[PDB]
Amino acid sequence: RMFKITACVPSQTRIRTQRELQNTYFTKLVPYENWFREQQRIQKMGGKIVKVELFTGKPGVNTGLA
Amino acid sequence: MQDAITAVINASDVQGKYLDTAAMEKLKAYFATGELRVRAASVISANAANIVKEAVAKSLLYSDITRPGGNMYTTRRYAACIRDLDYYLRYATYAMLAGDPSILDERVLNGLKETYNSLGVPIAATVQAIQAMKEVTASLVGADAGKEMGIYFDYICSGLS
Amino acid sequence: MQDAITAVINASDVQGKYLDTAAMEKLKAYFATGELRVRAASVISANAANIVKEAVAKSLLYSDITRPGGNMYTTRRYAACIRDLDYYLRYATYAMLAGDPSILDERVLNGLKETYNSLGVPIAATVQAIQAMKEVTASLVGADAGKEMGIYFDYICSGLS
Amino acid sequence: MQDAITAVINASDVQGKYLDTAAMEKLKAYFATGELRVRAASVISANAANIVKEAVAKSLLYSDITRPGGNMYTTRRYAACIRDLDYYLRYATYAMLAGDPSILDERVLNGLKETYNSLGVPIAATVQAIQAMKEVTASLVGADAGKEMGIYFDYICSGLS
Amino acid sequence: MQDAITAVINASDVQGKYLDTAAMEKLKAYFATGELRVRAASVISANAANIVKEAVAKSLLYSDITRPGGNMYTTRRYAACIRDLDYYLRYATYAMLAGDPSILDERVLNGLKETYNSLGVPIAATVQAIQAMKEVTASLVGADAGKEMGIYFDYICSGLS
Amino acid sequence: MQDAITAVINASDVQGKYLDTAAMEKLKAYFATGELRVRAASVISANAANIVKEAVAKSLLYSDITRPGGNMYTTRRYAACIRDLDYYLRYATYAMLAGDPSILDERVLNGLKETYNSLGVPIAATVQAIQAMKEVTASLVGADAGKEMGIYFDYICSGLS
Amino acid sequence: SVVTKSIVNADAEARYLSPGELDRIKNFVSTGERRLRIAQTLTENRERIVKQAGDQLFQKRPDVVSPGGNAYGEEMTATCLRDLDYYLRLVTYGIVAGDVTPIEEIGLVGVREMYNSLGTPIPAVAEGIRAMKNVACSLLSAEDAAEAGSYFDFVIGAMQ
Amino acid sequence: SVVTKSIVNADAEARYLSPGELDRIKNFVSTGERRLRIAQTLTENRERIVKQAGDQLFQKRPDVVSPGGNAYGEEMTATCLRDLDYYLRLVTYGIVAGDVTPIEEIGLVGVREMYNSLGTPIPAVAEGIRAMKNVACSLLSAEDAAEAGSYFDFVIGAMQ
Amino acid sequence: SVVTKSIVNADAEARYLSPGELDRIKNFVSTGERRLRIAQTLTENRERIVKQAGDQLFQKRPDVVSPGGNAYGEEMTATCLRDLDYYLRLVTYGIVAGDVTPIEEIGLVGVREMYNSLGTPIPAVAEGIRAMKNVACSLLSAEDAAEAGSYFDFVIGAMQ
Amino acid sequence: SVVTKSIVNADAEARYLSPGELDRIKNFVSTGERRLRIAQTLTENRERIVKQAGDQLFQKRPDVVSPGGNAYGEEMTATCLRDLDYYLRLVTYGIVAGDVTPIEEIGLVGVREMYNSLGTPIPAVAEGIRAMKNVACSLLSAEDAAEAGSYFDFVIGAMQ
Amino acid sequence: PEKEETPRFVELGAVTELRTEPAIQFRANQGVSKRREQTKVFKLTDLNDKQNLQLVIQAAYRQVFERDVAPYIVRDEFTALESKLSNGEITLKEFIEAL
Ligand SMILES: *[C@H](C)[C@H]1/C(=C/c2[nH]c(/C=C3N=C(/C=C4\NC(=O)C(CC)=C4C)C(C)=C\3CCC(=O)O)c(CCC(=O)O)c2C)NC(=O)[C@@H]1C
Ligand SMILES: *[C@H](C)[C@H]1/C(=C/c2[nH]c(/C=C3N=C(/C=C4\NC(=O)C(CC)=C4C)C(C)=C\3CCC(=O)O)c(CCC(=O)O)c2C)NC(=O)[C@@H]1C
Ligand SMILES: *[C@H](C)[C@H]1/C(=C/c2[nH]c(/C=C3N=C(/C=C4\NC(=O)C(CC)=C4C)C(C)=C\3CCC(=O)O)c(CCC(=O)O)c2C)NC(=O)[C@@H]1C
Ligand SMILES: *[C@H](C)[C@H]1/C(=C/c2[nH]c(/C=C3N=C(/C=C4\NC(=O)C(CC)=C4C)C(C)=C\3CCC(=O)O)c(CCC(=O)O)c2C)NC(=O)[C@@H]1C
Ligand SMILES: *[C@H](C)[C@H]1/C(=C/c2[nH]c(/C=C3N=C(/C=C4\NC(=O)C(CC)=C4C)C(C)=C\3CCC(=O)O)c(CCC(=O)O)c2C)NC(=O)[C@@H]1C
Ligand SMILES: *[C@H](C)[C@H]1/C(=C/c2[nH]c(/C=C3N=C(/C=C4\NC(=O)C(CC)=C4C)C(C)=C\3CCC(=O)O)c(CCC(=O)O)c2C)NC(=O)[C@@H]1C
Ligand SMILES: *[C@H](C)[C@H]1/C(=C/c2[nH]c(/C=C3N=C(/C=C4\NC(=O)C(CC)=C4C)C(C)=C\3CCC(=O)O)c(CCC(=O)O)c2C)NC(=O)[C@@H]1C
Ligand SMILES: *[C@H](C)[C@H]1/C(=C/c2[nH]c(/C=C3N=C(/C=C4\NC(=O)C(CC)=C4C)C(C)=C\3CCC(=O)O)c(CCC(=O)O)c2C)NC(=O)[C@@H]1C
Ligand SMILES: *[C@H](C)[C@H]1/C(=C/c2[nH]c(/C=C3N=C(/C=C4\NC(=O)C(CC)=C4C)C(C)=C\3CCC(=O)O)c(CCC(=O)O)c2C)NC(=O)[C@@H]1C
Repeated sequence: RMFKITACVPSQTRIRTQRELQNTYFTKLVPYENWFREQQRIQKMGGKIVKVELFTGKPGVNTGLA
Repeated sequence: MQDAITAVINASDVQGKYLDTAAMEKLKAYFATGELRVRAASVISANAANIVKEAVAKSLLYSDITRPGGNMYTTRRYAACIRDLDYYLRYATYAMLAGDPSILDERVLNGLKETYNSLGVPIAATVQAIQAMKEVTASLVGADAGKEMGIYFDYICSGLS
Repeated sequence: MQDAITAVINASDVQGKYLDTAAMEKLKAYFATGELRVRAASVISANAANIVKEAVAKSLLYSDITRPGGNMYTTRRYAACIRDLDYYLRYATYAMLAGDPSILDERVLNGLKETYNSLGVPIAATVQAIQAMKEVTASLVGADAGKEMGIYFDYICSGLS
Repeated sequence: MQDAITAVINASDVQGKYLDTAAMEKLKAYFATGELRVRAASVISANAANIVKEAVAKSLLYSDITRPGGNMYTTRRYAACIRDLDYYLRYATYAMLAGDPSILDERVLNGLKETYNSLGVPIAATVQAIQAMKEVTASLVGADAGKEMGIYFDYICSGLS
Repeated sequence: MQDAITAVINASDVQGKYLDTAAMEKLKAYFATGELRVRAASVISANAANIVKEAVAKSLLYSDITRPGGNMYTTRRYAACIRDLDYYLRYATYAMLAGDPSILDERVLNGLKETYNSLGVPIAATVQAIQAMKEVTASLVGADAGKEMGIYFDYICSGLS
Repeated sequence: MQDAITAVINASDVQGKYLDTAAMEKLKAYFATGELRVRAASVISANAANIVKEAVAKSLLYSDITRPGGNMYTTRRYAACIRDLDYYLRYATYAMLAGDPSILDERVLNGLKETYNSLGVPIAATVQAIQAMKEVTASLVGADAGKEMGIYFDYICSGLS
Repeated sequence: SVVTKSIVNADAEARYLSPGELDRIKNFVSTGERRLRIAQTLTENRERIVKQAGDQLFQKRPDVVSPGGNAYGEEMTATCLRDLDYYLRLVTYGIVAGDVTPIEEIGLVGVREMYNSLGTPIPAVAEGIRAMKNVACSLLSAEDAAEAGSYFDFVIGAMQ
Repeated sequence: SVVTKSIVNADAEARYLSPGELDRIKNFVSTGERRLRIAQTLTENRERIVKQAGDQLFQKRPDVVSPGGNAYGEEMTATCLRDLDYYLRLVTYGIVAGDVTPIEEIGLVGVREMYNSLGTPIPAVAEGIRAMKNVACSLLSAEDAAEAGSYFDFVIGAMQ
Repeated sequence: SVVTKSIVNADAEARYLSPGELDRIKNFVSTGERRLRIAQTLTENRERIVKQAGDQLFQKRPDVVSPGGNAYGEEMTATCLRDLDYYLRLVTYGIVAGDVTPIEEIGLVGVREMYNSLGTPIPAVAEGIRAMKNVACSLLSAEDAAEAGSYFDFVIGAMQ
Repeated sequence: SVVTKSIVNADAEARYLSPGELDRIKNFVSTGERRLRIAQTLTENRERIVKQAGDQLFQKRPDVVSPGGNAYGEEMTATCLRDLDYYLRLVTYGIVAGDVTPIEEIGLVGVREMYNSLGTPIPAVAEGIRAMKNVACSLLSAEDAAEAGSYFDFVIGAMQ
Repeated sequence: PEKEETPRFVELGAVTELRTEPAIQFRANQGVSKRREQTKVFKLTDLNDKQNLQLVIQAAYRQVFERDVAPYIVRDEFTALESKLSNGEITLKEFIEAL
């Protein structure tokens, strides 16, 4: 059940001379198992979670999950 | 990334034709101006710190933006602002050397509007600042080179706007 | 990792007895000495850079080790050597605060022998350097605290050798 | 990894001396032979697969090794064998380009004998195969460059032994 | 144990060929150099005690190593240290006479590392001492023979380190 | 091997100092307790077999260990067990006579845990047995001497752990 | 050097040297004689460059040789000049190597950490190397001077 | 010491200390206070013994402090006296230990090899220790002096 | 704040606060009155602390206020004094917070980049803050001045 | 000392020490252990304090070490640093004694006459002692540093 | 005559041991492995630059599987298309994990 997510990762830890746009703003497909762990990590990093969609799977399915 | 030679040969490739004499002429013209492009790049590479400093002082400093609550306030915010100006100038010199705007269009401009709007960074102030950079860098490189650079600076301004 | 208190309770735990009066006496002694430990740590933390500087100057400088081909020659290796000395001093004061050398054996001296042999670092020169650190830090913290920093520094020396 | 120039300057650095006249000699000799090295590298880059093909045919095919029970038998092991030959040829061209065998020792021959013994690969058969490669690559690059390739193919053979 | 002659014939034996003209050239070179080797051995054998005395005085004396608790303190350990130095010089001249370092690796440096680590001998101090021996013995035997004694002394240093 | 006097003079020798007043204190204390040590040694020399006999009966007999499949079963292993107890008691009396535990560490507890693990001997059961010996030997020698025997029996127990 | 950098970059991607890299090393090979000439001039005039550049540095930073300064006294000033000598030696290595890798590894990784442990001022070391660059350029022709001056420029930039 | 020698000899034969050895250690224990007193006197007068015994040694061996001698000059003569000081320290260790084992191990195994490497004359070292024995005996009572003089005698005998 | 750090650690291990971490915030809660008192005297004397420290800084290294210095002229000197006031109130925030997290966030990350873009010497900034620390210590009691001094020390180290 | 101060005041009035006088003596003898520790840190670090304070004095007052100054050359700079060592020694005496009378008797009565006869600039000497005070405060703990700082302060005041 | 002495700075930084080949071979290669600076690091900086994307995909194979996987796979069993010009495995943090 891959979740399509859109998120930001502003970082005050350092000022980066190399490219940072790629990591800063991104959309990724995160599987259902990973999403809670990733949600907690990005929320801890303090980035704003702009958007979430259920790219694969169905909103509710008792069995037959991906 | 694309350049003048890459653009010419890419157009010929889409045509499915070998290099025409007109295409060779376009390549010759880029070669003719490549000499001036190189020395302009050397000049602003050495003076890049001065250029950013002068532009920041001209428009960004002694303003409510760098005063508390103006989003440029805080040392981290100031460092990020001058870092972005360094990015813009370095990508501008890359585009000027190449003779093509592809690097700006793909590596820089896409997504920059979304990140700036999300963070609250003032795009109008950034456009004003890189405009000031354009004036300073034109003075240092010279008039002909400034024409070559200014188009890429304006390209970045339009992307931000 | 262990403390004096943690070691005492762990020994009693191995025997399976609640803390005996002898165990309580050990714990009470550590509590009585805790303030002295805190003072000494406050001192050397402030002077950590000075301790490393003096030790390096007294034993490691103006010798072949820090002249071409000496393992401290090259700025990268000089930075690494002084970094290792601050490592030793920082862990030594951790062990002094804890009142137990388990920190040193668990962290500092696990394969440190092997790393230095691989790297080509002279074990003897490191031992001389931390001996100089011991002299400086003992003078700073005083005699009673110095003989406590001294045992931990010598424990590190023995592990290296 | 090193090359001829890096080795010369590193040796001079170890002895804490500016580049000697003898060191300048070695540098000049490398520069004199350098263009020949570059041309040879281009040749065997183009014919890398062909060199491996010929050498495999000339010593490793229609033999007890490639027949069942001879290690090279099985499609897996055949692919591994030809891949190892490509490794040897590619690292030989690296060594020839650099003018130093340090690459071979640091990235190829360290632990290679130990792994081959554990795997059951015949060290003698691999040595024979790369000597066949040496003959083929010498023919392609020419006599002068073939000598240079040989002093590194033989280095790999000796390491395997 | 090996010699220059023994090494040459053993290499040819491994290949399975009678002595080639290149092998003969190596052998002839060793024969040409044999007289110089014999002279140098005659020199340092006479001055062996003096070489050890000077090296000990230059690097090992009037330091903590030879004062209470220093590993050279105690007459038993002082005798052992000078005995090890004569060991090193004697085997170094054996290797110089042979023209091969196989003597040093087979005899001198088989587990010498491990013994010194067990005993508590400072490897670095031994390396300094035999470096001083190298300086003295090079001066005695002359430049050309000294650079031959030098490589064998440095081989011993590398084994220790 | 060391004793109290040898340890004191060795420590003073390491620090390169004539015997301190504190060192003289330790020497006096050993001499004051020495005659008590001698008398205790005579007592348990006479009753060595009896002490082992009682301790074996009081913890190692009529138990799962001496029943089949419990390691102490088999006449060989029973003889080995009682012999080990005699070893422990004899070395404990050596340590008590010397006034130093160095004998125990140097000749008994070095590798003893490793051997017991390989053999399958229960380290816990041996520790229980020697604690039983400690009780019996304390009763025979007396309270004062029994304390002295205990600080070495416990040392053996800790080494076994 | 350029050759070793190209080999490293190609080994990571497991690619035989592409023609784009092969021409680069060919260019460096061709200009090798000029590079060796520049380095030979610098090593010939090693002692003059160090001596007079050090005098310029002390003139611009009298605090450095004044009492209480890092390089105060006969031996201390000689160690300061020895560091300048080391950097000149690294510069000659870099010139013949054709890239800044030898300079970087031997003497610019952690240069600030080393000098702060010593108590030495990094900007004053930078000015000393600037004086060396001026003297070395005076001993080279215009093309030769500007080719070597970039290695000096890298050193001072890292010092800052 | 006597205790450690007895334990070693008994451990080799795997025998608990026989009464013949136990009485020996009991005797040594009983006379321990006198032994400590002798050593305390020697360490008190460490500096006087070394100084004047060294003066006697140099008087009997002027060649030793003459130019070209081993102990020629201020620092060299001080190292010679330092060796005498070391042997006095070993003698006090031996006195309290009750046997010559500490003296033997610390400073008489290979003494000839060490001194011949140094170039020092062993008989002259022996005469220096003889002078120390005379001075120490003067600082002890007759019974105390003869008990310690045997340790000095062992040292000089090994020196010869 | 230490409260913030404790929550972060427990959140990382997905645990409710352990009793020790809860005790930490309890101790900081009781310490709050003392910390507020120290910050209160700093803000009461903010003008005096800034002024004489600034004059001391300009006296220390007059090149800053000399022609060619970054703060040459009354307007430039005024803005630098404004920066000194900024950093002092940063330290007040750190003192009440109990940790240096607010100080770092507001005015440390990228310190070199900001002031070198401005052209201002960071060592001179260090001396200015040192002067502020000395004046602040005079206005604080010796026991209290240890707590504020630690935040000042962190700031000057970060300036470098 | 404080015992002498009490006894002198008692002797003048021909009275046994009053209970208040005896109270002061009891406080001083109870605090003696910490006093000796503070003095011991200064004595143990006697080289660091003098060396670093000498550098600070020479920085702040370069004229004394410049050619034509009083402390020109290592020969005379050695004497200046020796005097700084003298005053550190007097301060350690004062810390142990509990009074400034040791300092004042040994080295503060007539400093103006002595240094004005030697030609030395007394204000510069005062700067040196102030530098020693700062360095000693770095070495010492804050509570102890305050106590030792008082004696340093007496010295600088006397030479102003 | 001119004295022609050496300057002190020459002596201070001169190694006087006459080092030879074994010593130079060792003293030049002392320290951490040179592969700390003789390596390359790959980044998916731009999904659009396909040349780099192929290099980074192959590099992930080299790190994760320790060798190029052309031997030891029947067919290529990795769809890198989600990582390339797509957001499905844009995170290399996901492509490495998927492998
Ligand atoms: C001060 C002791 C030294 C010094 C400084 C100096 N600074 C400036 C200009 C600016 N300083 C800042 C600083 C901050 N912005 C922040 O958000 C924070 C954290 C809250 C800080 C510390 C900024 C933003 C500026 C730019 C001007 C503005 O505020 O808009 C100057 C003026 C430089 C000029 O020529 O324009 C100076 C001189 N100068 C010294 O000599 C001291 C050693
Ligand atoms: C200066 C002219 C203005 C300003 C800038 C400001 N920018 C940021 C943060 C970011 N800027 C970027 C932009 C780029 N990243 C790049 O890699 C490139 C080159 C291709 C560009 C142009 C990004 C990605 C960020 C966010 C991530 C990061 O921190 O780098 C900030 C920080 C915002 C924050 O608080 O987190 C600021 C302040 N601010 C101004 O006032 C000027 C008008
Ligand atoms: C001179 C321009 C400035 C200066 C410097 C100064 N340096 C030192 C001492 C050392 N310098 C080094 C430097 C290096 N080690 C290296 O491996 C390399 C790369 C090849 C370099 C550049 C080292 C190791 C030392 C330590 C001493 C030693 O070498 O044994 C000093 C002496 C410091 C002291 O008091 O001991 C000085 C003074 N001083 C100046 O004033 C100039 C601005
Ligand atoms: C300084 C007294 C001596 C010296 C040291 C030196 N060390 C290294 C490299 C390493 N040292 C360590 C050791 C530690 N790791 C730890 O975590 C701790 C504390 C628990 C220690 C003591 C390690 C891991 C390394 C390698 C990793 C690294 O890069 O640091 C070097 C070499 C550095 C290099 O090659 O780039 C040196 C030179 N050298 C001396 O001359 C002194 C006698
Ligand atoms: C066959 C239908 C087609 C074909 C094949 C062809 N193959 C070879 C040579 C070899 N083939 C193998 C194959 C295997 N080795 C294995 O271990 C396994 C799995 C058990 C297989 C399938 C090998 C090893 C060789 C090399 C020769 C040898 O065995 O030593 C050839 C000869 C090639 C040459 O010129 O040397 C040919 C022709 N050819 C066709 O036309 C068919 C379409
Ligand atoms: C071909 C001439 C001979 C042969 C080879 C064979 N090799 C292997 C397996 C391995 N070979 C290597 C060697 C290298 N790894 C490297 O990275 C490099 C360059 C730096 C080399 C030279 C390694 C590591 C392996 C094992 C891992 C792997 O499979 O790649 C095999 C496979 C053995 C097996 O069964 O697992 C074979 C068959 N075989 C022959 O018959 C020729 C004589
Ligand atoms: C004095 C009576 C005679 C004499 C001696 C002399 N000795 C030395 C130097 C050394 N002596 C020792 C001795 C010892 N080392 C030990 O471990 C012990 C046992 C505890 C002893 C006795 C050593 C090690 C040295 C070497 C220097 C050092 O200690 O670092 C000298 C100096 C020799 C020189 O020129 O360097 C001398 C002169 N000389 C006499 O004339 C007396 C007859
Ligand atoms: C028997 C005819 C005579 C006798 C014996 C007696 N034995 C014991 C105690 C023990 N006997 C053993 C014997 C063995 N253990 C073995 O592993 C083997 C070989 C397989 C043998 C033969 C053991 C271990 C014990 C100890 C007790 C135990 O098993 O735990 C006793 C008891 C002694 C006591 O007082 O505790 C006796 C009496 N007694 C006689 O009168 C016969 C002449
Ligand atoms: C008795 C309390 C326990 C027990 C013992 C047991 N031990 C062994 C075998 C060995 N024990 C030793 C130990 C020592 N060797 C020494 O020299 C010394 C003194 C310096 C000691 C303490 C050794 C070396 C052995 C192995 C060699 C040997 O057989 O002597 C055994 C035999 C194990 C076997 O089957 O081979 C046993 C049974 N067993 C118990 O049940 C008690 C808890």
